[PDB]
Amino acid sequence: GLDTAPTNHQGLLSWVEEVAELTQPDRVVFTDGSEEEFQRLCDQLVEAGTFIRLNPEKHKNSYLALSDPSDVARVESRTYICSAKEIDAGPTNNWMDPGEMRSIMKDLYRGCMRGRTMYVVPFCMGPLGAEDPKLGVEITDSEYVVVSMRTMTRMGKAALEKMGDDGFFVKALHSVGAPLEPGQKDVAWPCSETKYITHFPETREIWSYGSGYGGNALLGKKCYSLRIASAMAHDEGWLAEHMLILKLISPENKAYYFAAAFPSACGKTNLAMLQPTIPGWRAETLGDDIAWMRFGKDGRLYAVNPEFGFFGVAPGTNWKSNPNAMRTIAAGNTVFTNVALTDDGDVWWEGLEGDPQHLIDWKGNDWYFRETETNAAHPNSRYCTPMSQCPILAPEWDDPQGVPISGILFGGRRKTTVPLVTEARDWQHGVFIGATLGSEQTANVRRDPMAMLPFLGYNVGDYFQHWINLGKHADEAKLPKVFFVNWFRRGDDGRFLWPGFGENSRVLKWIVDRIEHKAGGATTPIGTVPAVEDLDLDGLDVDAADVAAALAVDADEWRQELPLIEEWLQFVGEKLPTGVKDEFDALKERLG
Ligand SMILES: Nc1nc2c(ncn2[C@@H]2O[C@H](COP(=O)(O)OP(=O)(O)O)[C@@H](O)[C@H]2O)c(=O)[nH]1
Ligand SMILES: [Mg+2]
Repeated sequence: GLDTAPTNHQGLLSWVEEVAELTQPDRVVFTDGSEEEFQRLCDQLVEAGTFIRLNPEKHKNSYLALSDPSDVARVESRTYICSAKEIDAGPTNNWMDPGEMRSIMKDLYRGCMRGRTMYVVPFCMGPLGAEDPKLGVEITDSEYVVVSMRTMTRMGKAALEKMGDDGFFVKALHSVGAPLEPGQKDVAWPCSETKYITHFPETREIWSYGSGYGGNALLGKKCYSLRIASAMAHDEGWLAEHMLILKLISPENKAYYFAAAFPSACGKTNLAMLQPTIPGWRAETLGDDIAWMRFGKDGRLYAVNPEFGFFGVAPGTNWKSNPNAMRTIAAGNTVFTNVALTDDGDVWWEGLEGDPQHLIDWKGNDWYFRETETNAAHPNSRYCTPMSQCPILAPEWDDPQGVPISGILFGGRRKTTVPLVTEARDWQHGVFIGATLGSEQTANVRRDPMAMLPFLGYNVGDYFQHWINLGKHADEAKLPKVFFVNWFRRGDDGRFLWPGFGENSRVLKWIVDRIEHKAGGATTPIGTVPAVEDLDLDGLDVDAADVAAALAVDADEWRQELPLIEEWLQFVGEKLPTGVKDEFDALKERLG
């Protein structure tokens, strides 16, 4: 194909050929990450009809893209961990023999890139200055993928450079699975009814076929950053996690970094862009999705965000509820996927301010206030925006040695039973709280271990073991304290006991105070939990009885919880570590 490519990495140069020969594109193109390229690609995408260019008074350099109603997220059921032995995928994952899967996908790939450009998209996960940065190359026939990868990863010339002549990298292959015939006119959003998102842990490879959407197609965002990364983590001494990285800044003038793993729809994005409500506190973000954490030479755990932009859910995002998010998209350079077009070339979505009377919806049809029965924006529609535009981005965001983590937080939605905040008794108890994370639920109480249920690249039980092991072998003075929060406990009339949002900084305050040995906490069966007295309520219009209710550890309710933990633990099967059963036994012993 077109190989006058700017590299002497033979291994790469082979692989590109081998793939081209199988997929039969018209040309191969290597992407460089330049502004100049970005515009070409956006122009080609606007000509194709995939992108609409937004009215540029209102938004610098921003676009709207509408997908086929058939690839719109997801497809965890078409997502596979193809390790050699089935046990090393484990019961949270979909497995298939690797040889059987190669057969299926080599068939699928044969001639799939036909009447289309094959982009070779190199990229770096993590800051770029690192000694041994974690790099990858995504081949894809989708331009939308190229553009989106430019914001979400450090893409192009720089990463290609970091690879040398023989530097290792993750081989990541994508196709939309819609080959053209030589006459044929394309569609705005090519995809297929057949979809596979396949992860090969031992060879550190991702094969994606069939979808052009999100985490099925932008291969760094979950395929690399959690699935392959976690497997790397296992083998190499670190942790790849579904965590926001928050930097909380006290009245003067200390920085505390937190890592928090909530499942999606439970509040990562809010907590990561928290505006504290107590005078003198600031907050800055390093990330709101993925945290890579390693132990420092002395002797702490350091976090880095492997990504380079935000890929947020649009619906419900607004100036009241997330103005930091909003200022970030205002700076433009943004691609909106499946939101609505306003009468004057702007974008809108349910929850945004205004009440436009007419819209063109995400299917391209006319939409009307108090009339059309469907949402104007797709309810999982997205924005894709550079991290560097975020006004509260912490200055250490591009810093390869990371930030020391003081606390690690786990949580989800629980209407009952789980208090607003609980501190772990120790590392091994910490892992068990993570390991047992429950959220209601569905797609009524789902277990979603460290908010990683759909993202583990290997067996859950071994993943827990890995967590225990990194703790056993470290100075417990220097480990992060672990906490378990719940913003969502409800009273008898069904209102929230806790107001949450901004005011969650009160809970973070207690966590800091606890680190600076200056707040109290009762020992309870599930861990240490503050009395209302122990929390800074000054300035808050809320009933102290509500707050104590949020804080209750009720022996009866937790007795009801133990069989659900147990089922879940049985479901984890033969790799369930002793530590976790020990902690389960302990929790049971203290509840009687
Ligand atoms: N009651 C309550 N709801 C919250 C809180 N934080 C987030 N939410 C709700 O959870 C949903 C969005 O959380 P988001 O930050 O988008 O979660 P993410 O999907 O985990 O990033 C919205 O419906 C929010 O209003 C909170 O502290 N209290
Ligand atoms: Mg949930």
